[PDB]
Amino acid sequence: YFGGFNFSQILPDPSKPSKRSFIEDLLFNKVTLADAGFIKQYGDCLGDI
Amino acid sequence: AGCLIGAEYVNNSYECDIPIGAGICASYQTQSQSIIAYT
Ligand SMILES: *[C@@H]1O[C@H](CO)[C@@H](O)[C@H](O)[C@H]1NC(C)=O
Repeated sequence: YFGGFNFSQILPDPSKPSKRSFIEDLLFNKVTLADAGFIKQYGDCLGDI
Repeated sequence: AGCLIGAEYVNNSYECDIPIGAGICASYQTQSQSIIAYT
């Protein structure tokens, strides 16, 4: 209770493992990524599928 | 970021000294002296 101001949407939600709010999840889902090699992906292209 | 050969993982947390990768740093600490890695 912050004087009637509802901050429950920009504040983090601890149900999900990544401690991100509702609006931050919308921002991360809206901006797609190129899926670069910051995570290792040599073993994905070792198998020819 | 890869794998680290020559350093040991500690379950601690410090304002880190040498950056490595995704949230992992390294430092030359006494806990005999060695290279340790941490978050
Ligand atoms: C704040 O807003 C959310 C959704 O907009 C709502 O579920 C929640 O009940 C609101 N908080 C209060 C105290 O009414």
